[PDB]
Amino acid sequence: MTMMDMNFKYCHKIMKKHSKSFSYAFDLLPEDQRKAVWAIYAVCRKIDDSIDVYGDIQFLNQIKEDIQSIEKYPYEYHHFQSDRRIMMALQHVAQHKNIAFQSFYNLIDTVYKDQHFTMFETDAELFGYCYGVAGTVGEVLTPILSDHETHQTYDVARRLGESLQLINILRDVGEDFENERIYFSKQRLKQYEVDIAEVYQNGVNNHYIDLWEYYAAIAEKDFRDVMDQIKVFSIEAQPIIELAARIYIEILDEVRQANYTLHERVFVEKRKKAKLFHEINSKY
Repeated sequence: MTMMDMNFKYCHKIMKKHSKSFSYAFDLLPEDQRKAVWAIYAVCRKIDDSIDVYGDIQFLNQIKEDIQSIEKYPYEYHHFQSDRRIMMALQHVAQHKNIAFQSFYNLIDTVYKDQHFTMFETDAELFGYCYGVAGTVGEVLTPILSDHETHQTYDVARRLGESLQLINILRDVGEDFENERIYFSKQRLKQYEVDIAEVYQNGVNNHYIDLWEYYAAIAEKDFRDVMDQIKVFSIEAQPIIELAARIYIEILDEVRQANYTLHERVFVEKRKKAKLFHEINSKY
């Protein structure tokens, strides 16, 4: 193992610890593409968890400076201020692939803002948030999962990312509430007459279910539109991205089967992930 393999192995460990679904699917990419995905992912993860290190933007400002050093001088040695293992790996990827740095900056700006969180007044603000924390991630992965990126490739990756975030929001309603976060928009909560604290306390009901299903239908429609444009991606990545998306979509059925419970995190068993892989690998 060289020092660089060690950096990537660490990025892998962070990815697999935070998301078994994404690890499951993306670890199936050819070696050079999955290593790049591990590093990009670990960077995004570090950004998402930065504020809780001291309870300051300290660590986040450092990650940002680190990324900026890479963008400005990709072939210079840098003494990284945040997580060296991860930044050495991202710099390594950046020397071989085109990275959309502005997308990492958008993600960083979204996390900064999240320190002064206030509920979304409208669905447009919620979707803006989905772009920021996850559409951005699809953007940064785009050059890795495609032969020749076009605006379409980014469009699709972005849409997929936003759909997956909406699916996460839908799986995590109860846990997010405990952390004082509600992502459904005030517009929509009022329309459907839903009060999340009331539901967390008294259980689901038809209003809540209807509102939850209104968002799930948005996620599902966006998923199919992405599936119909799966070809923008390289041949080896197509089936992997399909598995990633299916494994994540399945979370919706899991939530339903648990009666939209707001008191536990549902999941797609590892055995079901292998079943979906069987299905997908059958058409590829």
